[PDB]
Amino acid sequence: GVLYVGSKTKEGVVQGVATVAEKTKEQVTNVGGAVVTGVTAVAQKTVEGAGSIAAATGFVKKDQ
Amino acid sequence: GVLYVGSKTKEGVVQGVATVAEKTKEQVTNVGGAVVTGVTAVAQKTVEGAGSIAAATGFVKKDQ
Amino acid sequence: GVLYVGSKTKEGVVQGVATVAEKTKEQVTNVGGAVVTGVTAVAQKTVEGAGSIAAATGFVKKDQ
Amino acid sequence: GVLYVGSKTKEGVVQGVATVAEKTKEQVTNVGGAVVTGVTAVAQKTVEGAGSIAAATGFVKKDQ
Amino acid sequence: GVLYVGSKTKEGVVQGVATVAEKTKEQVTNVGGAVVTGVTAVAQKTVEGAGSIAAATGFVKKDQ
Repeated sequence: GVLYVGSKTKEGVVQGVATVAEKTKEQVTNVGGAVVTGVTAVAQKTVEGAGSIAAATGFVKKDQ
Repeated sequence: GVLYVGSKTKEGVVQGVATVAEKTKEQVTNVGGAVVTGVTAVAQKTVEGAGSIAAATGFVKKDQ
Repeated sequence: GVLYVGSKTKEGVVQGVATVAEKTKEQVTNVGGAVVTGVTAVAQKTVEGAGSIAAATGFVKKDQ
Repeated sequence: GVLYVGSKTKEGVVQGVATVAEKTKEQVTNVGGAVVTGVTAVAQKTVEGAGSIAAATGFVKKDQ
Repeated sequence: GVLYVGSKTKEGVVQGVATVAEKTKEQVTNVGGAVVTGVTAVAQKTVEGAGSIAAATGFVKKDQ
């Protein structure tokens, strides 16, 4: 039982992200891997689950 | 039981993302991998599931 | 049981994304992989499922 | 039982991130690994699950 | 039982992060590892789970 009366609520939010990126001559060599060089904003209220993965950035998974 | 009376609620939201990117001469060489160099905004309220993956950016999965 | 009376709610939304990208001479060489260099906005309310994948960007999956 | 009467609450939020990055000549060589050199904002209200992973950035998992 | 009457509460939030980074000639060589050189903001209200990992940055896990 959850009751909101005349309230304001922010749950799991990204409000404001501002990025200025100036880059000259980048080179990326990736063999069998993961490379992230950008801007990533992830907002989630509820994630439920055994062994679950939520908000993974630059992730290499090789479970045996 | 969930009841909202005269309320304002933001749940799982990305509001404002502003990016300026100036790049001269990038080269990307990727063999059997994942490379992310952009802008990614992901907003999700509810994700449910065993072994579930939600909001994966630049992800290499090779489970055996 | 979910009841909204005179309320305002935002659930799983991306509101505003603004990107300026100036790029001279990019070259992308990709062999058997995934490369993402754009702008990606994903908004989802509810995703349910075992082993489910939601909002995957730049994802290489080779499970055996 | 959770009741909010005339209240303002922020739960699991990233409000404001501002980054200025000037980079000349970066080169990234990655073999079977994970490299993250960007801007990552992750906001989540509730994550529940055995062995769960939430908000992983630059993560290499090779469990046997 | 949790009751908020006319209150203001911030729980699990990152408010303001400002970074200026000027870098000339960085090179990153990573073999079977994890390297993080960016800006990472993670805000989470509640994470529950045995053996759970939340807010891992630059993490190598090879449990046997």
